[PDB]
Amino acid sequence: HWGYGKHNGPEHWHKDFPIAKGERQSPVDIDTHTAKYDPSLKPLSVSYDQATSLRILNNGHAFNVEFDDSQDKAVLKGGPLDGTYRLIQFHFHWGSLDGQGSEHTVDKKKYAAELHLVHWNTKYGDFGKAVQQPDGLAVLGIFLKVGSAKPGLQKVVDVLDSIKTKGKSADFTNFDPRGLLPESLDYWTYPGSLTTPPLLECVTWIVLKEPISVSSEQVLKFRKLNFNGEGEPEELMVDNWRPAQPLKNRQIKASFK
Ligand SMILES: CC(C)C(=O)Nc1nnc(S(N)(=O)=O)s1
Ligand SMILES: CC(C)C(=O)Nc1nnc(S(N)(=O)=O)s1
Ligand SMILES: [Zn+2]
Repeated sequence: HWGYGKHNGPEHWHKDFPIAKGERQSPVDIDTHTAKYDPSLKPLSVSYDQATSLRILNNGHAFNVEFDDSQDKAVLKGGPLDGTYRLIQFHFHWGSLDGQGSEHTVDKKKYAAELHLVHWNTKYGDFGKAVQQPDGLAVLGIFLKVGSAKPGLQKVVDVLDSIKTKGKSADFTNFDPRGLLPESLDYWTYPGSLTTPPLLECVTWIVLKEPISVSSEQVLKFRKLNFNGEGEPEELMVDNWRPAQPLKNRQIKASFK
């Protein structure tokens, strides 16, 4: 089964998921000088005030904070998007060391981690149908650098001890994802894919320019999670990131000059 190890990591995924070598794969390097400002791009509309978190799950690849997506409670609109995209979950990708961990890079720079807030286009009714469509998902990507603590992340950090191993979940209600955003909503956007199998080419990527700061202690706690299930040899959940993929016939657009 796919993972992030030497024998099942990103270089192997194409054997089970040939789209891994497709025309709109993610992540990519964001070459800031080549991205073009698009004055027709609208400000992002992030409406998370009514978000209803439910649960946090270690799925053996990352941890997912899941939301009630049975109504328009937490939605992403505007920016490059047509229509309304409902928040379903967020998760992170992170490194074994502070110098790596992000999936997208900025002028080849790797951040310590990257947050993905996953949303699906409500015109397709459910996430499973949305992933079959070229405009099915909008993923809001936010870089993490190590510095000051992010207070809004701490409730996530503190529950990780209860979901150490693959398949463990915990109740995770009343978490406000607004506490994970940076000040600015300036962004880059391009058409891409899920960065994990099945690697479907269904994502409008919206990557914020401003990283959030998290403390070394916060990211250290991410690195104490396990890829393995309970009672199996311990494999630290680190370096669960896919490297940058060829941009191919795509232009990255910037919302800002
Ligand atoms: C892309 C594929 C493997 C996939 O993940 N499909 C899902 N369909 N519903 C989901 S759920 N429980 O988050 O709402 S995931
Ligand atoms: C579980 C389901 C709802 C889901 O969200 N699946 C994703 N698989 N890769 C994603 S990513 N790293 O491109 O944001 S999200
Ligand atoms: Zn992700």
